[PDB]
Amino acid sequence: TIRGVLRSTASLRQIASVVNVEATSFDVLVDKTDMGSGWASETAALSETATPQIDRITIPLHELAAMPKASSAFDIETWLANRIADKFARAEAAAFISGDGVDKPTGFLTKTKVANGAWAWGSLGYVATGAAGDFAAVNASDAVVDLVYALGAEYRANASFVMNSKTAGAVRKMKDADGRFLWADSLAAGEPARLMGYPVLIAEDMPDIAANAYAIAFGDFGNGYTIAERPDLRVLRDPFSAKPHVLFYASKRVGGDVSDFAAIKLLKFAA
Amino acid sequence: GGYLVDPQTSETIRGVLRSTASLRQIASVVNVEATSFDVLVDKTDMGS
Amino acid sequence: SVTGRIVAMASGAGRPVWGPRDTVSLMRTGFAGNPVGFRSVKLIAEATAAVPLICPVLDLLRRPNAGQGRAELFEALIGQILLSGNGYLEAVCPEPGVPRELHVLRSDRMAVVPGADGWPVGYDYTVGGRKHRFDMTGHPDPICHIKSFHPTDDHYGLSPMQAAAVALDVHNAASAWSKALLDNAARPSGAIIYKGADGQGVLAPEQYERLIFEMETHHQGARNAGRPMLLEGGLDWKPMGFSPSDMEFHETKAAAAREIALAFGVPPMLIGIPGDATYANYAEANRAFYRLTVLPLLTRVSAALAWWLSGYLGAQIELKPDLDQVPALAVERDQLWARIGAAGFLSNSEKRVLLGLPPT
Amino acid sequence: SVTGRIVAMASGAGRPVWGPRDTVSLMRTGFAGNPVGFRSVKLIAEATAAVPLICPVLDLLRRPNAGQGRAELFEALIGQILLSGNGYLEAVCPEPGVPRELHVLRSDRMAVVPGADGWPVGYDYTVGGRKHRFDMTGHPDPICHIKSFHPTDDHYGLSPMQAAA
Repeated sequence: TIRGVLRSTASLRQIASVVNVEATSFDVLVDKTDMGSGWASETAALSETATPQIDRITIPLHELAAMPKASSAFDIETWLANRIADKFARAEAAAFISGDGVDKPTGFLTKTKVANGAWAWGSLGYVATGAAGDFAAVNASDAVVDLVYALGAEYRANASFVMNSKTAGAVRKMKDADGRFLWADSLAAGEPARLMGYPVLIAEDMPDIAANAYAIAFGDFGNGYTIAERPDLRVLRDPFSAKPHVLFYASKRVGGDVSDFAAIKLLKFAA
Repeated sequence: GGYLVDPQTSETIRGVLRSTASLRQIASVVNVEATSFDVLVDKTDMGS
Repeated sequence: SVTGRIVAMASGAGRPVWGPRDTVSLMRTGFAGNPVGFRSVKLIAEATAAVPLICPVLDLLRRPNAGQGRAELFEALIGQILLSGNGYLEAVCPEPGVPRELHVLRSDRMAVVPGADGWPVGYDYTVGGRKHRFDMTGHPDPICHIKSFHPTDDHYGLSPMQAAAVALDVHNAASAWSKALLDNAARPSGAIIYKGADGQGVLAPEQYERLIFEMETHHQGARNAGRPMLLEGGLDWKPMGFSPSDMEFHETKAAAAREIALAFGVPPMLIGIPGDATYANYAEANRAFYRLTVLPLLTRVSAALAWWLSGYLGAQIELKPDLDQVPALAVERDQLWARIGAAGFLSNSEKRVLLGLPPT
Repeated sequence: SVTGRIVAMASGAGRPVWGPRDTVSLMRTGFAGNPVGFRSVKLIAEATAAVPLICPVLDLLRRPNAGQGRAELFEALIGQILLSGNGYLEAVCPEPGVPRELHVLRSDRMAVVPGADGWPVGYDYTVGGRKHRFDMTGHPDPICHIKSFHPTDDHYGLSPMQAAA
């Protein structure tokens, strides 16, 4: 049996809202503001209090394609089908997190972030850690806990952290003034998988800790990020074009950006 | 509210209608499979 | 069981296992390609459909679905077992018991999933790039998976065509040898060699149309067979032959045409291939056919329908071949009725109970 | 039926369809030419005439016309079916019921007409350059057209001599 390198599988697919769509695009419809109702006066005109301005966000439903040429110990049809499904499960994971606008789903990091407390609708909110290189030196994890408690109590019913491996490394490297590992205290524990009472998703397409990078996200992505897709995978078992190489054609179409800008909060490693 | 409402389309993609009379109706067609066909006519008649 | 739990995690739980690569190509080259591989499956699949069964549930089997009768179902079912070693039957159950739909799912586009404990949890019907993921983590288990015996594989059958895959390619290419030999071959019935005064010399197109017209008119054809053919100076007629005339891979095709019939288990007498007389007079070879490769095959599938469909019922039902009023086994029925009918010592009711009669 | 109405207008309604070209040459080269093809038709056509029938109407069959007996009729009838896949029987009806004449029309000189709805309206007996145009737009339909089975053609038979050509 032919082996391959085992890549990361966690993909933000299982915590975001997966919607089977059949058309060319998926239009989510979110109001931007409140009703604005006031307490009425007993002798006043009292008319036209306000109306929420709605907004259509378009999931463009892009397509993803990989085209390998095939060029009896192991059987290529099953193996290449088990590799290209993995690559389509992994290459859309980068687009879900840091994809840009052109021909691919725009990830939640590329949505013009604004510091929380001055949060408006068109952006995502972040909280600063302190010094630019890493977590704060005096009190580590204060950035983590106020990232949790700067989101909103309705979305924190089912919210999760999104990191890569070597940011969860730097989280588990946090220790008290005796060096006793605030998260998973002993050297015998392991991954506790319940950071601050919330699950952790190790998604490798997140950036690592840098001068300004947003290496930790937290949110109810079921309301936040909408993955609209078509469930099938095209299989053109092509017997033409090149006699020498089969050149199988496999494509899945998928789209997605943020549906709710209040659900996702980011951790900026700066001041 | 303008994004909330979307138009209804027709049931079929319809086209401009063009004529069907083609002289195929009045000429004589043959069910043939070949690369050529050879009619056999008599330019003149025998001397009598 | 306990061994199975270890076996799963070796191949990979939750992921599809495909098995045979070429089973989509052996069908076109071995069942739509040669008549011997075609007739051998058609001889068996039309025999297992003809055998009656012994039990309600058979009312489903008589009319499974629209456009696919009782006899047409087992031709589709056994026709997948002989071709690819695996039989599949989807059941659609609007009702809880005895689901009123059966569908022979083709085994090219079906793949197994080993699951946790080694016994399967998923079957994946993959056409194009589109899947279905049938679920086996329940009690009714909506697909019966009939396996032919495979000693090396843990999830599929052996498909006798795979065992005859060399003898198919001999019989396909020896038959295509003689086709393209009759289509690419230049035999002449002679050659009029014209040397000339030199060692080489052409003849002018004036002389050459004279040479065609005396050959076209006076020498070729049945009606000019044997004209005495004056040859002047320079001309000469060398008659060519054709030294292998008959019999281009004639016995190696006929030996391979027997090994295909050997693998599916049909006798050479039933299918019509030539060969030495093994069986005598068709009372045996048809009786051998319904005893070595039909009724063992049919009692193995019917034992799986007796258990899969009983998972939809409350009470378990047996379902076996009739092995009675199947007219190829009449020589085993003459031989057993005349033995006990001539045994006059034991009384009348003592032999109705032996032959299978309702006693009186 | 409904498919037939569409089939007609493809070939051409009201115009004769001829079918086999060589059926006049397979007779001279395959039935007057070799003894094996000669005896094979004579072995069958003299066998179908010898078989009795079970029914009045058979009084017509026993004596169809002058100089052409009961056994001589089926030798002429089956002898056209084995040769050219088609059998023809003209009926002359001075009287309305049970017409007292039967004639095996040879299938070299007969041609069909598809007509409007695909099922035939005309049969054309063409000898020399002269035609007759029998009419099928009525109930008694004066020619029975016995077809051998032909899978590709819609109007004629297959004529086993064509398969052994």
